[PDB]
Amino acid sequence: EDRPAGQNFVVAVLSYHGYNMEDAVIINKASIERGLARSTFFRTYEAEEKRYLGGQKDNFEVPSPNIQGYLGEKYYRHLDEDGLIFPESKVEGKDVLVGRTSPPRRRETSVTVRPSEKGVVDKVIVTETGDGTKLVKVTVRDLRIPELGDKFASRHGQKGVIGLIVPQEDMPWTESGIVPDLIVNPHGIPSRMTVGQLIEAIGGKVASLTGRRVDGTAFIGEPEEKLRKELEELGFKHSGREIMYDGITGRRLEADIFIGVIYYQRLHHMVADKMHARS
Amino acid sequence: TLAQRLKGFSARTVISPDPMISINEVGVPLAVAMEL
Amino acid sequence: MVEFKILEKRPDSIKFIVSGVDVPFANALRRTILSEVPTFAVDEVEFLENDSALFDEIIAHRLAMIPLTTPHERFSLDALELDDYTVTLSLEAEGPGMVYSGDLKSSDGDVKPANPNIPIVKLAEGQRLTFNAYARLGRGKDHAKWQPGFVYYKYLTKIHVSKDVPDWEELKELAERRGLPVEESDEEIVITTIKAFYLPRKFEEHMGKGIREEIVPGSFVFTVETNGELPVEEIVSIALKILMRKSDRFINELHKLA
Amino acid sequence: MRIEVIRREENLLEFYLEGEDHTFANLLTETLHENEHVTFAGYTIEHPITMARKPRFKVVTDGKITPEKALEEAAQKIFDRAREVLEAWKAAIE
Amino acid sequence: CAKCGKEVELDLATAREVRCPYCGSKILYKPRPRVARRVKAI
Amino acid sequence: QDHISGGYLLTREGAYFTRYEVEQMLMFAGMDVNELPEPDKYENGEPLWS
Amino acid sequence: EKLDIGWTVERHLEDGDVVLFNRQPSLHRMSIMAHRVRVMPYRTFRLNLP
Amino acid sequence: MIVPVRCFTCGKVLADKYYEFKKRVEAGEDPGKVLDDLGVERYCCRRTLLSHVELIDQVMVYK
Ligand SMILES: [Zn+2]
Repeated sequence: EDRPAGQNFVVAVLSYHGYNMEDAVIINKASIERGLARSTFFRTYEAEEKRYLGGQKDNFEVPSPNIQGYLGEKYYRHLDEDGLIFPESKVEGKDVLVGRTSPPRRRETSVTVRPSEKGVVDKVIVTETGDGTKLVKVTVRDLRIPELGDKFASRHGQKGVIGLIVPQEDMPWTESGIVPDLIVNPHGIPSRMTVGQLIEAIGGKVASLTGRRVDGTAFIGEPEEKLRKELEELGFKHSGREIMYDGITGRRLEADIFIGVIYYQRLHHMVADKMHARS
Repeated sequence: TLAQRLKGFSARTVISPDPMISINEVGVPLAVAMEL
Repeated sequence: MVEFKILEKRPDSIKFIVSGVDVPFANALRRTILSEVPTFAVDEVEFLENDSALFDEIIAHRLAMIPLTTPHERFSLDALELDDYTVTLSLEAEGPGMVYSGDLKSSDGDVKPANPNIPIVKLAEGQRLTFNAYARLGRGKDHAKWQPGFVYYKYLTKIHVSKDVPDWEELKELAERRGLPVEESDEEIVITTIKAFYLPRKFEEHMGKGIREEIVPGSFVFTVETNGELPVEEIVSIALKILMRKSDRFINELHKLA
Repeated sequence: MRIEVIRREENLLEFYLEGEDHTFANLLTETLHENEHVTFAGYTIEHPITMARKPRFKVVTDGKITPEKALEEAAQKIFDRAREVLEAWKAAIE
Repeated sequence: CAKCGKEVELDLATAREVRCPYCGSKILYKPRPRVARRVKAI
Repeated sequence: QDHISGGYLLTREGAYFTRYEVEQMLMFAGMDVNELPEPDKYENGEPLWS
Repeated sequence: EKLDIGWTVERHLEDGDVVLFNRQPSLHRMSIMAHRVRVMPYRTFRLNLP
Repeated sequence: MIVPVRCFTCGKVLADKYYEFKKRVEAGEDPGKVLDDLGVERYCCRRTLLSHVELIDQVMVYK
């Protein structure tokens, strides 16, 4: 509770547009654009000023535009006086983080940033090792917005991938004013047998209305029918469903739509690090 | 020795649905299209 | 037949009942209010230094979330091609102390944060923060940061609850307790849905017979609210203007086709 | 807002409406349904992903009016209605 | 050109070793450059 | 999954789609101009599409 | 410039190009099928649902 | 991490009602009524303030 990992998404259950089928999941564009489910990636590269036994040494200096392993161009554009980047300088592709220079037996071997990675420098520490050799650790952060393909999953083994990011405008709204954050296909419930997720939706609705956090501890939590019987006196259909209006055309759907607040967790499976191609 | 000698363009990513494209069509991210 | 009936006027918000239209038009209205009606918001920020507890991107996004006053008497908010007029909201502060939105300096007294009490970032000792955020006109459809506010509407319906239904009095009491118009006669009670009216499961078994719902054709209850960027009435006005201008543009395109 | 003519036939017009979304498209279609002479009037977006978003309109009449004129009629209806609504609107805050 | 654990910067170069000659600390920190930095606020 | 559920709802005894629905949504497929859409089986309750 | 006929360009993927779609494990042959590239933004492969 | 400035679903101002919310509940006053006394209509916008964690009061004490 002091260090959580996820957010309460007000989820609606229906297949819209047919982009949430086969475990797929549809996401409110606006919510994303306002913060919801955003996260930052972190990766620290290191560079140890190795001292070869032969007497030679590395020395982190801006690789002089010469020969031997030289990358050429302004791949070293970001480097400073010492050949180390300064914070908040956009990193990308094979950009040089620290300019190395290893002697014969002089090459480059300068540590460059990973392929399908980019972003901005955050901290550039510098210190020594037990060997007494100057060590440089540079960490790079990468802003990561929940884009198409990222993995999302509730605490009920209900894993899914963002199938389409639909504008809040096209997003359907409940007479009470609620707009779904994540829309899960109704075909991923009766097949599996996960009642706890539905109960959790209702519990999150009650929790949102009442103000109580609700106890869902195993064996000793409110029997579902009590949260169902309380939810109404709070002012909502017992059934977890409400009246929803189609944001596209406009007539309200001739049915009730189960809307709840279930706690979704963003997994570390970001499409940004999955996609790659071979030339 | 001898008896011990003879002895001893693509891409990958996540998938998303699309009932708005032809059944034989495939959605390829334009970045992947610019590499391949 | 077009007719309005303003139910309530609250601080930068309003609830009303439009009648004499239909589903299509009301949606044109709402969708336009959300994604078309432009406001001022931070597009990009030029940081000079950030020794605060937050990353540049997070702070920048938050700045983009701060509602900026959009003068409707100064700029064409109904235009299809908005003005690229840039406002510089700058700030140079140092910890300790918390930075609010009201600490921001503006290059235009007409364009400032609508709410000066929004927490931005906490600054500790030796933590400086200097930047010059650039704000422009933008629409909700491109990014939700530019959204003027929110609109939700429903069918204006009447709920007929026959007195043959056991304990109908409770329904009446609920309706009056929640502020819904109740009409009583020698038969049933009629409840006007200016807001959602969730019948008890106790009464869900009478759903049909004694209890029935009728929609009032053309009559929708809307709720519009902003953030302080624009007057709440002005938003609706601008939306309608957008409608007119879009249709006009369309006909203009029609004439140059044939 | 550009009109990309897809195909023309006698009392038939199919075209893309560049720069438009569900808002104007839908409104225009449902407005087009009032003209009794308009045999067909529909749209769909066979492209929900790219930045395009543009729709695809198809309007077919019975000969007693060209599709173009019917479109002008629809947009005119929209204009007049929005103006009337606006007038009532301002004439309410009282 | 530097800093460490809870105080002030240091000068540039080196020859023997690297510890902050103001804290006795061993770790150095490269402060963010005070120049212009445009962060596109999406 | 939805293809199955959708096929059921579309081919139900009580399946009556108002003009708004039929006309606007057939654009998800194609095929009309003349002797395809014709002619509205039910005008009993109201002019509608089975 | 004067490319003349007979050269060879390595152009980016166009809408319609022949492409093999594969998902492991490859049980039956139906695991590798030829598709038609339809270039789209974002960063995932789109597969029609059937 | 300091109240998500504004809201997510309901995307209106909400940060500006953080302190008084917390402080009002920090006396025994039930949050579900405190919220009502403030601009907290729908629950979607209410959730963003209900289930927040303000982790920042840990992170600053660093760098
Ligand atoms: Zn909300």
